[PDB]
Amino acid sequence: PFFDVQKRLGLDLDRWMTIQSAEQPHKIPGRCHAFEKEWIECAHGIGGIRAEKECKIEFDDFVECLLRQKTMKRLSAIKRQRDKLIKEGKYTPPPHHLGKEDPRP
Amino acid sequence: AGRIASFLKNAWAKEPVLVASFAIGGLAIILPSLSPYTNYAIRINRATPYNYPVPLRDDGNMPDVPSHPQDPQGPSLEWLKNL
Amino acid sequence: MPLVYMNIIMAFAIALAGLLMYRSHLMSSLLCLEGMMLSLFIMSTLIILNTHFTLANMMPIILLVFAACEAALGLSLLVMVSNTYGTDYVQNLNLLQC
Amino acid sequence: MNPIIYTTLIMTVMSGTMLVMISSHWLLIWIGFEMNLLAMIPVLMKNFNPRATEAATKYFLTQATASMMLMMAIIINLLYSGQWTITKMFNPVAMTMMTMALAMKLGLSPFHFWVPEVTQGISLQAGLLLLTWQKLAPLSVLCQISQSINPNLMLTMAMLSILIGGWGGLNQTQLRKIMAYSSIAHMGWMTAVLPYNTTMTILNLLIYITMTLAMFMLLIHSSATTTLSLSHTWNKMPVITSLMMVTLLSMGGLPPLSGFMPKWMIIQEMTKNESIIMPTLMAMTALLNLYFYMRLAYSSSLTMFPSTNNMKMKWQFEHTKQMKLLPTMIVLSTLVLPMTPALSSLN
Amino acid sequence: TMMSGRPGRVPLQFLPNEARSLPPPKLTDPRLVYMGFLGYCSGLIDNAIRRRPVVSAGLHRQLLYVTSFVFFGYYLLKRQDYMYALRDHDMFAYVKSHPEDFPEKDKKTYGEILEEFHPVR
Amino acid sequence: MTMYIAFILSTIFVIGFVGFSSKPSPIYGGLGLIVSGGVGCGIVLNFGGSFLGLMVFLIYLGGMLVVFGYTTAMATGDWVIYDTGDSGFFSEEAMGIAALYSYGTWLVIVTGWSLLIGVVVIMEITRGN
Amino acid sequence: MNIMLTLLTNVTLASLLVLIAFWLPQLNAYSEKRLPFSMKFFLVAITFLLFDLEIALLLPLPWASQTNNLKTMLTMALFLLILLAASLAYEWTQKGLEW
Amino acid sequence: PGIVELPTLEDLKVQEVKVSSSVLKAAAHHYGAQCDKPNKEFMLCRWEEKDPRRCLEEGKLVNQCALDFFRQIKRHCAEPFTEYWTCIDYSGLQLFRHCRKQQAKFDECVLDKLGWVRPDLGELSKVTKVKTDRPLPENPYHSRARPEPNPEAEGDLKPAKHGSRLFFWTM
Amino acid sequence: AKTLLHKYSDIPEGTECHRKAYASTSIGGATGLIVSAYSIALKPPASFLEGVARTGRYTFTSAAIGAIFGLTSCISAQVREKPDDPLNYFIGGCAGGLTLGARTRSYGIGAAACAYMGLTAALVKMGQLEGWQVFAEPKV
Ligand SMILES: CCCCCCCCCCCCCCCCC[C@@H](O)O[C@H](CO[C@H](O)CCCCCCCCCCCCCCC)COP(=O)(O)OCC[N+](C)(C)C
Ligand SMILES: CCCCCCCCCCCCCCCCC[C@@H](O)O[C@H](CO[C@H](O)CCCCCCCCCCCCCCC)COP(=O)(O)OCC[N+](C)(C)C
Ligand SMILES: CCCCCCCC/C=C\CCCCCCCC(=O)O[C@H](COC(=O)CCCCCCC/C=C/CCCCCCCC)COP(=O)(O)OCCN
Repeated sequence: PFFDVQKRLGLDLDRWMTIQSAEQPHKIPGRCHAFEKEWIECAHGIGGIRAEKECKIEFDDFVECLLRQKTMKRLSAIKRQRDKLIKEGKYTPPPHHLGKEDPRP
Repeated sequence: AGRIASFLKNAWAKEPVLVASFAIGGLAIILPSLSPYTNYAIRINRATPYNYPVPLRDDGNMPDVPSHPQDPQGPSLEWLKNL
Repeated sequence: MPLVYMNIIMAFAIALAGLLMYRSHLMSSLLCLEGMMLSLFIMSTLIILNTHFTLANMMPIILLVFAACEAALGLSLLVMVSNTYGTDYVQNLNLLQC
Repeated sequence: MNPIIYTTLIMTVMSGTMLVMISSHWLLIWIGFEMNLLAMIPVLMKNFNPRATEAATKYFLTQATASMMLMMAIIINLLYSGQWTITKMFNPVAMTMMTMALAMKLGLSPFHFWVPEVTQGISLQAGLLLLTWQKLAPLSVLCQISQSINPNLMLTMAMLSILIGGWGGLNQTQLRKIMAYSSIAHMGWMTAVLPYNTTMTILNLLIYITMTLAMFMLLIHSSATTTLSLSHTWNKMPVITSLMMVTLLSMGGLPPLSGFMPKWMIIQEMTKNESIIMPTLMAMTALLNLYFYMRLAYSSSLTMFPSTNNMKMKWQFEHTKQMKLLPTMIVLSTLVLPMTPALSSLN
Repeated sequence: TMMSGRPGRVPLQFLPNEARSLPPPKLTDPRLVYMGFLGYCSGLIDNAIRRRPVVSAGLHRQLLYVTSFVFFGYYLLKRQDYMYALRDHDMFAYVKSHPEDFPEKDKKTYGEILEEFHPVR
Repeated sequence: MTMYIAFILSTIFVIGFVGFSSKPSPIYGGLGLIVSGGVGCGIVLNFGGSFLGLMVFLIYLGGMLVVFGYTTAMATGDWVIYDTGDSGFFSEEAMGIAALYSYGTWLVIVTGWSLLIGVVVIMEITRGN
Repeated sequence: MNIMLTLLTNVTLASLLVLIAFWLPQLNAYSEKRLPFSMKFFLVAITFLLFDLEIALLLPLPWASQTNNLKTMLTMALFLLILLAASLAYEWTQKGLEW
Repeated sequence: PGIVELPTLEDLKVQEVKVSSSVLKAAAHHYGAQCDKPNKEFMLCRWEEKDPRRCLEEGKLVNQCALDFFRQIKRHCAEPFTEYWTCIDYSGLQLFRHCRKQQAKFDECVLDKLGWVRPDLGELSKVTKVKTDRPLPENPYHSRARPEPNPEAEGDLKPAKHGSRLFFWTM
Repeated sequence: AKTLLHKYSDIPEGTECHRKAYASTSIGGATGLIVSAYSIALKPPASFLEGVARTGRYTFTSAAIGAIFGLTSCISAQVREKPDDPLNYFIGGCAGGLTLGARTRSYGIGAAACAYMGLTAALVKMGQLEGWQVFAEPKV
């Protein structure tokens, strides 16, 4: 099946592209560098089953960074409630959200 | 020796384009390993600052790291200026 | 998961269904394969660019190259079929049967 | 074709399979599959004819669809977890689609339809290479992710494959279609033990490869494609017919021949996981494979079919080309039961 | 068992160094004799296929078959024995490290154990 | 907001895929494929990957679909997943793509060998006999 | 936005000019009264496609020159171009470029 | 899970630098040479804390230092600097190459008045050391405790007890 | 999916005959639709109308078999006053086979279907009682 020639010879044929946080050119960081680093360090040398059971918090944070489903849900809820209130007329946006603010450098 | 020269003379006639192409390709392959300026090109590429140089935290045991940009310590680009 | 990814996967599924429908004209089958490949390219490009996975920017180009090669191969086979039958109808490939 | 070009294409096929087996990146695995498919097509078309062209185009269409499905599964897995390494799939939909892609590549039912026709159209040499070598990359990939595959899908596909191979082998008369259905049934047997023990999968793969290599080399030696052409063989080389009958009995799972080692062992493994109904069903189904193997043996060696006058001239000429490793293949496929525990070598 | 991911495993070693701590199989091992017999059978089949005197066509070829089979059989037996020793070592270490999951059975005597008796009539 | 311009382009992509998926008169299906490819390149360019979009628009449309048409004629919600920081004094996509020669030596080797074998395979298949 | 406006203006102007050119002569009433399939064309099309793929591989060279791995980048670029030349040579010697 | 803490708007109030980009680029070299210490302290703090909310004081310090630098420039060399930044501003790319003459005039004026030496090539890109009293953060990633590793037992190999123990095989 | 199986299994065996019959009819209809789709894909008879006739007859046959099996099994379980007895499932399977034979209109298929469907239903009931596993999870 998997004949690990690379680890036997220390060649690094294709291991540099496997993860986001592995020696990017000009040290350009990935969007989720910190979360991936945390999860990788949590799950190293632990085994698949134990990594799945024990490092679930880090993987959940990593997936949240990748897809941001919960952030989208929260923003959508806030926007919908604001729209409902502005339809009923009990809420008025501040000048900052109307373009009348004073911008800063 | 004689056969190779005769073959080259034959090819230089009735087929100059292929001879020129092969000569240029061989020169382009061979020459860079001999030119002394390739290390200069590598050094010039290395000396271009693309990212912000993050300062190190002083602990009193870094004599080679300058404390100010004007200080004599650190790499110098006088060789590039002379080029 | 935003609507753009959903639309891209929907396009891939539609192209796969078109490939598997097989009305006639094997050229249409090749076109469906290449539509699936284009959808794959778009989806991979969006995913890689969104997460700033810099070293993965190589992946689409490579993909495209290989896939295009396959397309070329497929076209060659199609040509031979026509050269044996005069036309590229799918129903003509019925000599071999289970 | 030119011998150098043929050797280069064979090296490229082997290099693609090696790249699939030795790589830890999904993109590199897909590249290996593409290289294998690209170089495998001219091998089918070495002897140019309409049947070979049609078989090659069917094979190309199926493999290209499988590769596209595999790439889509890789993309979804990357989307839901930014990982390229071949490990736990981290997604159910991606795992399902990758399982279908690897089933298409392998030939498991209901994606089995292309195997009999592709085997029938293409030559014996091409068929031999396609039947045994092609299985190594998809099986390695499946073994690498066996901890994530859904047992229901793999088990039902394996059961369907065994049923379909057993039923379809009864009707066929041409030897190549019989071999195609035999391969389908053997892969149904072999992929059923993937969720439990991959070592049994590798052992069954090795035994099946040895048996089918021996049988295809015997069929090439006595240049027979249909059943009657094989029945004519006894009048010239009876030893070939006897060896072929012994190998056919081995391939049916009859003890103490080598072909009994995998099935038995596989059953044992599924009994350790409290799976009792399924091994019984697969055994009673493999009885059908045994039946059509026995019919072939009756036609070939155990009875003497009528011969032809011109066969007299064939008595005076000897087989000019001898294929090495045929006796070794026969011995390994018939008399290696007493060394069963060597499977602990994690072969 | 799946000892593929066992920690500290060299990726492509047929026989690790620790496997030298085990007794090598004897040269008169019955399994080695069986490999020699397989080699002889292969030689006889090779003679039969080529249409040559089966018993006494090529003595060098039969000798080479026997020797190759014995060589591979010896090395395969060494690897098999090493793998089984590894399995037993892991078993015993795990059963020692987890006493809670393998409690000592309260030893009992047949005198104070009631087994139902089913007469045969 | 531009009526979800990314969503508009995605819907037009799906519409073109449906149009050419019915496989009517393969030349017309081809035309639908060019339309869909142009829309996809528009999506990629709008997202920010200028080089990859131009790569599609050059390779795919100009060469590969053109060869497809040649052979045919011969026969008978958004904007929220984005970033916050800057890329510096370069384009990240261009740097990642140009890292193919300094990092991806293995990829270059395997792709070049595959292309050469593809040339050989095409010649062998189209030789005939 | 600017490029979209430019493309729309170009297409609109071209379409308007084409339709007015097509319809200006249409106001005035008037009388108002295969097999071959040459293989060489397909072969040249396929060769162009494959060389286009190799050019696509070669394209990022202008940015590939600033890497500090000048030896490796140079070796890889020359390897790609040598493979392109070898493919052309194989097509040449096996009579793949004949009319 | 948890509540994010954000500084009040009174904590983010500071005298902004209200000059355009061309003006900043005109005096970029002298600004880097003179105002180096607060900038380096702020940037080291930013890279070590990995948190914008822990580096407000250094931001206010760098703003104040830049304002002091520009006030000195306004006091002493207003007119040559005005000409220099006007020329830099005119160009689309804001190239230093266009008007080296105005740059030379500004440099000589500021060397006469304030005795400032323009940094040479390869000096502002040096990596430097910063002497600060801010404690080194012990755990900036806010990581949890790493799970315990596997037992990885050790011992001397012994022959398998009674061989393979596979069905009837005694060896 | 597995929702229909859950609907069938949630009901107690000895009660709610109509609900059991409805669940069995739904399962039979789903199986008939699947087999009709496969037959249509693999053997397009002549046109759209013949195809819809074939799929309708297959679905109706399967639904009738399922409904009869469920109704008979539940009625036998209630009347015998002895639940969890595989005999009720055997009677249900034989009744389903009898309706299959009546639909196909030949006594041989009716008798064979009765035997081989009562046996299968009894085996299913025995497995449900003893917890037999068809797709066993990978314990070891
Ligand atoms: C008929 C039965 C099959 C016979 C097959 C042909 C026999 C000849 C083959 C010649 C030797 C094979 C291998 C060559 C030795 C060097 C390669 C060695 O380094 O590989 C090791 C491994 O060695 C091989 O695996 C063992 C080969 C032995 C095969 C024989 C077992 C057959 C059992 C039943 C038949 C008994 C033998 C009959 C006579 C041969 C490395 O293992 P590792 O990389 O860490 O793990 C990879 C597998 N994983 C991924 C699943 C974990
Ligand atoms: C080792 C086994 C040799 C014999 C077996 C060969 C098997 C098939 C041939 C293919 C294997 C060749 C191995 C090449 C692997 C590439 C990686 C290795 O070579 O290191 C590279 C060294 O580069 C070398 O120049 C590779 C040159 C090899 C390519 C030239 C010839 C290749 C031919 C191979 C077959 C292709 C078709 C046939 C052509 C004739 C990396 O350079 P480096 O700078 O440290 O790292 C950069 C990454 N950083 C930024 C993180 C530091
Ligand atoms: C190792 C470097 C390689 C890379 C550099 C070159 C890259 C690109 C150039 C090659 C592209 C492909 C070349 C394909 C070669 C095909 C050869 C061939 O078949 O052509 C022969 C003819 O060509 C020949 O004669 C044989 C080869 C010609 C000469 C080859 C090179 C000679 C030596 C080159 C080096 C010269 C010495 C160096 C001098 C340095 C300066 C002092 C047939 O002629 P036709 O055109 O088909 O007939 C038409 C008329 N009826």
